[PDB]
Amino acid sequence: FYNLYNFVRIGRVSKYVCWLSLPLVFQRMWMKNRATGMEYDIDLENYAPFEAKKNPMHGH
Amino acid sequence: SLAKVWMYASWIPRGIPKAMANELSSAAAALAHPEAIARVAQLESQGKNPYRVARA
Amino acid sequence: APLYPVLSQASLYKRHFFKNIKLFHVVFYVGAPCVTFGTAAWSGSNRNSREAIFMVIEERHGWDNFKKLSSHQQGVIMQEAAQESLLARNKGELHLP
Amino acid sequence: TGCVASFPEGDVPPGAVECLPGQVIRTKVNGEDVMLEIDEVDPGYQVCWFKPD
Amino acid sequence: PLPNAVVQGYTSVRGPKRPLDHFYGRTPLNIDTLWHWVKFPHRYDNLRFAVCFWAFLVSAHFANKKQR
Ligand SMILES: CCCCCCCCCCCCO[C@@H]1O[C@H](CO)[C@@H](O[C@H]2O[C@H](CO)[C@@H](O)[C@H](O)[C@H]2O)[C@H](O)[C@H]1O
Ligand SMILES: COCCOCCOCCOc1ccc(C(C)(C)CC(C)(C)C)cc1
Ligand SMILES: COCCOCCOCCOc1ccc(C(C)(C)CC(C)(C)C)cc1
Ligand SMILES: COCCOCCOCCOc1ccc(C(C)(C)CC(C)(C)C)cc1
Repeated sequence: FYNLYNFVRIGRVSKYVCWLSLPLVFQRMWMKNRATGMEYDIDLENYAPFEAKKNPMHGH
Repeated sequence: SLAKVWMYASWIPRGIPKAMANELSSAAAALAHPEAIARVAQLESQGKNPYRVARA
Repeated sequence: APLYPVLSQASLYKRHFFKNIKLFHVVFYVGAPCVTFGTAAWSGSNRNSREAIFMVIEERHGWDNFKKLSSHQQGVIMQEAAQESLLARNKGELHLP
Repeated sequence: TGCVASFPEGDVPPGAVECLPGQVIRTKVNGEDVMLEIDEVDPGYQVCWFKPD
Repeated sequence: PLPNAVVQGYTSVRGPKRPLDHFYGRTPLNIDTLWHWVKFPHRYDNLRFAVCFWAFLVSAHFANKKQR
C-alpha cells in the first residue's frame, strides 16, 4: 500500500477527484439497510411487483 | 493447544479491519510530511499521546 | 494520655473533604446538571412533548392501534405529531392558553 | 535548521527525520540555494536530520 | 438598604473564625482538588477507537440480521 499511495502523492488531478465517487459507496451501504426492512403496502406489491416474473404487462 | 484454537477462531474476526488499518498507516507514512511523523515519534517517546496533542 | 477515642489523621483528612464544602460548590455544581437535564431544558421538553404527541395520536390514530404498529412507524407518527403540536396551527402558532 | 548526522544502523532516535537514498533536501550552502539528493549511503550507517529539539 | 451589621457580618463584635486545616505532608482533599487523583482518560484512547469500531460493526450486523 505504501508504494501505491506514494504514487498517489505524485499525481495531480486523480488524487483529488477519484475519491469523489466514494461517498456513493456509503450511500449504497445506508440505502440497502433502509430497504432490508422497509414496510410496504401488500396491495401495491401484489398489483405492481418490481421485476417479478410472469407479469403480462411486461410481456411475459 | 488452546492458543492455536483461539488463533484459528479469531483469525477471521481480527483480519477484517487489518486491510484498512494497514492502508491508513501506509498512506500516512507516504502522504504525511516526515517532520510530522518525526514529531509523532518524539511525543510518543515523551510518553504523550500525539493525537490528543494535535487536537488540543 | 487522651481518654477519648482519638481519631486518626487520615479519618480527619477524609472528613475534611465532606465538611469543607462551600455554598457555591453545591449550588452551581448541582444546578448545571439540573438546569440542563431538568424541567426547563431536556426532561421538560421531552416529557411535555410526549403529552402532546400522545394526545394527537389517540385523537387521530388511537393508542391501541399505535401500540400494534412497529417501532419505526410509531416513531414516524410521533414525529408527525410533535411537528403538529410545535406548529400549533390552531393557536396561531403560539404556545399560550 | 539543526544538523545532519551519520550514525550506525539500528534504532532511529525519536524525532530525527531519516534521510534515505533518494531523499531530496532543499538547503542553502554557502549562499547557494541547492537541492541535495542522497545517493549510496554507506552500509552499517544511516543519516538523519536532527532538529535542535 | 441594609444595615452595616448585615454587611460586615456582626452587630457589635467581630468573632474570630477558626482557620482551615491543612494536613501537612499531603495534598489537600476538596471537591475542587480531585484532578490530582482523577485526570481525563488518557490510557485507553486507541483501545477506545478500536472498541467503538467493533461495537458499531457488531451492532450493525446483528441489527441487520434481525431486521431481515
Ligand atoms: C437594592 C434595592 C433595595 C433592596 C435592598 C436589599 C437587597 C437584599 C438582597 C441582597 C442580599 C445580599 O445578601 C448578602 O448575603 C450574604 C451571605 O453571603 C451576607 O454575608 C454576611 O454573612 C456572612 C456569613 O453568612 C458573613 O461571613 C459575611 O461577612 C457577611 O457579609 C451579606 O451581608 C448580605 O449582603
Ligand atoms: C471526580 O472524582 C471522583 C473520584 O474521586 C476519587 C478521589 O479519591 C481520592 C482519595 O483521596 C485519598 C488519597 C489517599 C488516601 C490515603 C489513606 C491512601 C493516604 C495516606 C496513605 C497518605 C494516609 C486517602 C484518601
Ligand atoms: C445581582 O446579583 C446576582 C448574583 O446572584 C447570584 C446568586 O447566587 C446564588 C448563591 O450564590 C452564592 C454562593 C456562595 C456565596 C458565599 C461564597 C458567600 C457562600 C459562603 C457564605 C458559604 C462562603 C454567596 C452566594
Ligand atoms: C463511584 O465513585 C466512586 C467514589 O469513590 C471513590 C473511591 O476513592 C478511593 C480511592 O482510593 C485511593 C487511595 C489512595 C490512592 C493513592 C494515594 C495511592 C493515589 C496517588 C499515589 C496517585 C496519590 C489512590 C486511590
